[PDB]
Formats: sequence, C-alpha cells, structure tokens
Amino acid sequence: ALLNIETEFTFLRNRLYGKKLLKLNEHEEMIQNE
Amino acid sequence: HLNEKKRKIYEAKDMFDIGSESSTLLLHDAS
Repeated sequence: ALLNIETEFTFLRNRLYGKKLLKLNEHEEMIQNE
Repeated sequence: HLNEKKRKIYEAKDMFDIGSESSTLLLHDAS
C-alpha cells in the first residue's frame, strides 16, 4: 500500500517538474526566438 | 528572470519530491 502511494506521489512530483521544465525551455527558446 | 524562475522551479520540484517521500513514510507508518 505504502509503496504504491509513494510511486504515485513520485509520479505527480515528476509530472510537475517535467511540465514546468518544458514550459521554461519553451519560454527560453522563445526569448531566442523573440 | 527566466533563469531565476527555472532555478526556483528546480528547488520547488526537489521540495515536492521530499514532501512525497515524507508523505509516503507517514502513510507507511500509519499502516
């Protein structure tokens, strides 16, 4: 039970990290893309 | 500004990882 909730919270944190990182890279490209 | 935002975001993601591990530990203890 605890391992599944651990993996689920890890997936949520990883999703937040990945989405924010991709958005940051998009804004950066756009800075170089005006 | 974008660099600062990205570093704040990296910090936030690491903190959320620590929070996920802590919530998992509390759930395991409550089991």
